[PDB]
Amino acid sequence: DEKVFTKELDQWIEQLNECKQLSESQVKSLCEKAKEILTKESNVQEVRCPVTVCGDVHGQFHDLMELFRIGGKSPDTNYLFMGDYVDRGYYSVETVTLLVALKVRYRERITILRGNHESRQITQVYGFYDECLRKYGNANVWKYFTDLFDYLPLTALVDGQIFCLHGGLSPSIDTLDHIRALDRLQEVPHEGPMCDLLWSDPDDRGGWGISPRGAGYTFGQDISETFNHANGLTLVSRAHQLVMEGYNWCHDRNVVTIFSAPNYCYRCGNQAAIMELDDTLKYSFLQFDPAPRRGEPHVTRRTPDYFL
Amino acid sequence: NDIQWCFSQVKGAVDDDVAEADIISTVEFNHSGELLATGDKGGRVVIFQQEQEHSRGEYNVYSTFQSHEPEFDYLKSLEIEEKINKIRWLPQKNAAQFLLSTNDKTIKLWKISERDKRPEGYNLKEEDGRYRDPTTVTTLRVPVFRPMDLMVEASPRRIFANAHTYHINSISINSDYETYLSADDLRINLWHLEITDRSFNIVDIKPANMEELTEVITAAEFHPNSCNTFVYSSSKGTIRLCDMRASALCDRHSKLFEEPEDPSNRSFFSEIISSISDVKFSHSGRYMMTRDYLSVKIWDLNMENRPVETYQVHEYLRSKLCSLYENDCIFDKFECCWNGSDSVVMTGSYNNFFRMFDRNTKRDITLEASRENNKPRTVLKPRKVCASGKRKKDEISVDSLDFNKKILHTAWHPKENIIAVATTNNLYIFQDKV
Amino acid sequence: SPLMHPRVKEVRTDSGSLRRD
Amino acid sequence: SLYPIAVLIDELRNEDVQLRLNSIKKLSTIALALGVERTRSELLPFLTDTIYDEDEVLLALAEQLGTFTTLVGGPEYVHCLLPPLESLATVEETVVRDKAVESLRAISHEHSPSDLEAHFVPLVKRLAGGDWFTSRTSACGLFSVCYPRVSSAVKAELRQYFRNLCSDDTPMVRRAAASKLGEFAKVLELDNVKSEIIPMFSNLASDEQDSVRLLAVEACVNIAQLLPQEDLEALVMPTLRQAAEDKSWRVRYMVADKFTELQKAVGPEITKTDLVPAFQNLMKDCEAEVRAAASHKVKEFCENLSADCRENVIMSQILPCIKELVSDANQHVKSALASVIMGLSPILGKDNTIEHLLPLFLAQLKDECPEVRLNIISNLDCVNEVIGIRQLSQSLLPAIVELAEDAKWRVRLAIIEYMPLLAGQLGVEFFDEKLNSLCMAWLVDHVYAIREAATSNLKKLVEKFGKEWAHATIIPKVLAMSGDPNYLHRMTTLFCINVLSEVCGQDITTKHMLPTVLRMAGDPVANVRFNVAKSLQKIGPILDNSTLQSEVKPILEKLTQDQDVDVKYFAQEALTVLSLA
Ligand SMILES: [Fe+2]
Ligand SMILES: [Zn+2]
Repeated sequence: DEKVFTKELDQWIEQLNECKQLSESQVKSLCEKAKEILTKESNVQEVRCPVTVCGDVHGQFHDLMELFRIGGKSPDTNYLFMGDYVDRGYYSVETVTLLVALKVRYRERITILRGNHESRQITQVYGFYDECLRKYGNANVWKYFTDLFDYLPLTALVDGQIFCLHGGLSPSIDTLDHIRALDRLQEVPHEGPMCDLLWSDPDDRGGWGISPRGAGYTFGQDISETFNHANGLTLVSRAHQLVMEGYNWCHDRNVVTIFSAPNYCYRCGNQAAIMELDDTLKYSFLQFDPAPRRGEPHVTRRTPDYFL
Repeated sequence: NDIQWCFSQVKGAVDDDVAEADIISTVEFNHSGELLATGDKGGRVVIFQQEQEHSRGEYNVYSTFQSHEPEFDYLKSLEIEEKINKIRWLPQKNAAQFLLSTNDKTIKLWKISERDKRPEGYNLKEEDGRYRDPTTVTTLRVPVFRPMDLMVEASPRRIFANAHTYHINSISINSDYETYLSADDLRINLWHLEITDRSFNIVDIKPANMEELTEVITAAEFHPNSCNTFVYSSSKGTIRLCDMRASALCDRHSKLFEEPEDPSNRSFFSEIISSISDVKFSHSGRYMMTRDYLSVKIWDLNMENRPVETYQVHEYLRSKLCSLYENDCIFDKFECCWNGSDSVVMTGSYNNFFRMFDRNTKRDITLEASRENNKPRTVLKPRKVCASGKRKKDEISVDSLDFNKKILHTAWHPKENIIAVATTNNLYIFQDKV
Repeated sequence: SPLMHPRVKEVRTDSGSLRRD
Repeated sequence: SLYPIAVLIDELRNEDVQLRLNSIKKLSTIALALGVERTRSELLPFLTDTIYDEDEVLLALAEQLGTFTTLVGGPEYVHCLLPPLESLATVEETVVRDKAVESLRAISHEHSPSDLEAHFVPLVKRLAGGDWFTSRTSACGLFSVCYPRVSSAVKAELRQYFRNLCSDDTPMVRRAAASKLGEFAKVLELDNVKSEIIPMFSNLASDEQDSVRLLAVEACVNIAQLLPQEDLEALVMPTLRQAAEDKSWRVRYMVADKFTELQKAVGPEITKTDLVPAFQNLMKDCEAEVRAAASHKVKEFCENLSADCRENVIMSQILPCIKELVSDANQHVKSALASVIMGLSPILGKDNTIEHLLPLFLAQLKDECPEVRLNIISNLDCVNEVIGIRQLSQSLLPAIVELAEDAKWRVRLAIIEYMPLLAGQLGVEFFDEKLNSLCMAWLVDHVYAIREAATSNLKKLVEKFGKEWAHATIIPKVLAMSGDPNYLHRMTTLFCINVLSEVCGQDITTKHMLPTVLRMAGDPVANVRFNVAKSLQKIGPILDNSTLQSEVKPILEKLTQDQDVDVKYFAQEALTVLSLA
């Protein structure tokens, strides 16, 4: 029955809330049902206001808990993440598992997009594959998650006025119908409109340009303004670029970058932010700071007990 | 008068282009002198043991294990090298042996123990491994230990990781049998030998604005006897002695050992050749020795404005500093060590030469660690280096020196006249002529 | 004008570019 | 029936650490099944020296071996457990050695005195005379359990052996001897304590190692608690004076950290003559840790002073040092002082507190450090009954206002938790006049954690001040947020109604907040709607059955027809829990 699975999923959620990984069978079932839910999900998913937009998390589970403390707990608060749930984090597995569990349990409340860092090629390099291998001893969980990552929506639309995506615009993309026409049920390509949507960046240089990341293109203010006028978009949300103050405006308030990982990579010492959209599409950013944790071995200038 | 040194043993491959994984990176005797551990750039620690019959026995392989594995820094996308930087033995607690091995980022505590008995007996399975009948279990039997051939097992006991931002270059154990320090380029951390989840940062010279860095920490060591005194050298040629009794944080130095620089030798490389690559305390603890690129300086702990003795390891390379700068030979980090009675000091050089200075008699000997005299109990012939031309009879010309053959790591037996000299691939052991 | 130690410049440059993207 | 026992026995050889550990923890079952003589002659020799050296396995084995007194044949054969524990008392792991020593002490009481002198004493001598200092470290902890129950010659031998350990070359052995010196001296005769324990205590207190010297303070306390008062000056006092002025800051930190115990041990006269200047010098120490440690002991040390001249000493000797400590540069010193300075008011009295302590309280209330202000505020109860909170409110209100509007939301969270106590101390009238706006402004904070904390604080406030004040002041204000355009504040209103239903009573809940809850079921945002459903589920028991069947049930029924899946599911869950349909 659906009710017994509902309580099972709930108990999984509270178990995950204190940084506890799930079993391989549980992960398999969760990924299968998320794939079932995400199969009918559109390339440009319609998100209804109000909603809170969040940026990169990159496996920082404690910072995700701090984000939930700042912005509220699901399903009370509608959330919208923009990819990069793994890599460069000590708890990528727990973070992605909790997010997928929330998506399955509250499909109408939480929307998760697709970024560049959730792919088989990227996760093999930046530690997610190594993390799941060291915590499980097998690549089955990695295979389940990477298979699920193909079904994540590329972009999201909020009331047809705010466009949320991970990377940015593409030279081959001019209308939302072009994105809707793509086939997202595949591995991230090295080129094409799909690759650009997860790798592009904004820049002050006019027109297009080359991206030093190894993929994607850099677009200027003219491109963003043309896209906004063509698609009738008041704003274009964005992520994937680290910013010190959490949120950064660019291209004359046409593109905004949101980063939701405070102290990125445990060394940048940056601020994180989340954009809250009111019932009247009134944007408002809430900056927060890293959660206070003792940490992996705590190098302190306060005399420890063994020396005291 | 002088000590007659004789070839005893050589360990390693014979006349081959070794890969960058068998290059010895550290050599260290244990406290009692019967164990000799060497680490290489592959993270493979090899321990030798002296034979039991003065003790002039040979050294044979005793244990071998992989200390550090290659690792990737996912946080910065850098490969973490598995090269073994330093190896430090701990005082013998029990029948087992302990040592600290460190790569650029992690310090590991390894335990070496001997197992000579094996449990024999079972109740549900034959000794071969075949499963016996489950209904034949009528009387219970307890396994009984049985003697077996001795085997040596090495296992890691504790891991001290994720505490240093920069590359660790020194580890030194305190004299209180409890703590030890690890020093990276800018910070010194004080650890507990049984606690891995926290460390105490006693010294921190990292400026808030880092675009005015002028020096980094290159070495550090505790006092052999005093539990509160330690020193650390900088790339500018100054040694700071810190007293841990004055305050919890040792950011202010009790003493500063430095020699004023005369503008006579104010060359272009005067800042590189003045960097201290190793600092060593004498066994008595009353003297301290530092090694820069071109000289060995012995410091009296009660005198701060000048060293008491200065020895020129290789003066003939002073005029060829520009040539050594081109091939990166001027950035080598040589080391030095005392003898048992703090009367002779030995340090390495180029072309497989290691120099020995006698403090009592002020006499110098240059010896060659080469396989051309691979005969045991053969007296090493002293070597002399002459400038370009005037090659007399046995004079080695400067231009004929091989700068790829460096003796960076050397060790002395704590009680006997046995020295371990590590070339690029081989490990040479020399003994006094008796 | 003597040149600086390689470790100093390596540490400086490595810590400077800690926000690479 | 022997199959599980055979499985457990063969599990001791298993290469899996977890299975071997599980077999170790069931050694009692194996021994019981095997018997008694078989346990002695087969299981014990096997467990004597184990090749596996996992810390947790050895720890579990050490714990188990201390309870096998009956399984080996009673107290008569208890000496058979000595080899396995002696082997464990030598390993390098400190916790395993400590557990082995504890088990040896526990089973030492089962030995007869003849067995004590025949088996346990030779074991102690072997451990003390061993070649490995791990054995010698463990031997230091076994002298106190065998000394009282042996002959005079054995007592002299044990005293000599302990004297040998105190002069050991290894610092760890000397540290263990210093640790066990007090508990050993507790069992010697007073004459032997004066003759032999005092020289060892003096030698250890002047050791070269700082880690050994700092262990002499506890030994100092233990020895002072034994000697007569007139003998303290000649024997213990010089060592204590040397320790108070020791070069190492760790020794001074230990002296300051155990200062109240020293004051209790040495008595009032010695405390006035010698300990007061020592405390004065400790509060003026050059090390921040020592000053912070001495700050914590200010209140207790002042309390325990002799009543003959307590006030005079506090005024003329301790008060200036405290005044200098308020302006300390170290944040932690000020934080430590603020939490204990606040309670010197009862000792000094009303006039003295007003004249001297009041300026210090005012100065510490304006400190830039939030933790100092939080510590000062948290301890107002000490002075509330001495001078009254009226003289303090005029300066407390600005501090509370500043803390309540801090940039860091965790500071605002911290000040929230102290509000119910502050409201209780300051009175209802002052709260309604000044602090009501601060509490209301927290419910609309951007951070959700602050809103939740303010909701819980509001529950505590209504619990303290009764339902009538709540209905008069808060309830008309909390329901005003129902019209907020932001849905987060509407859900905050729902949460506040959720927590207030349990306290405001059935009548107030039905007449004031239930109509508001039912009106918000038509909110356009589905989040508010299923939060209303959850609220109706929660406050359902408080409501009357007639109201449930009249107005709650149709509203829940209409929510079950909502387009949103979550609203339907939560309405169905509420209906099932309330058993309406
Ligand atoms: Fe990304
Ligand atoms: Zn990213």
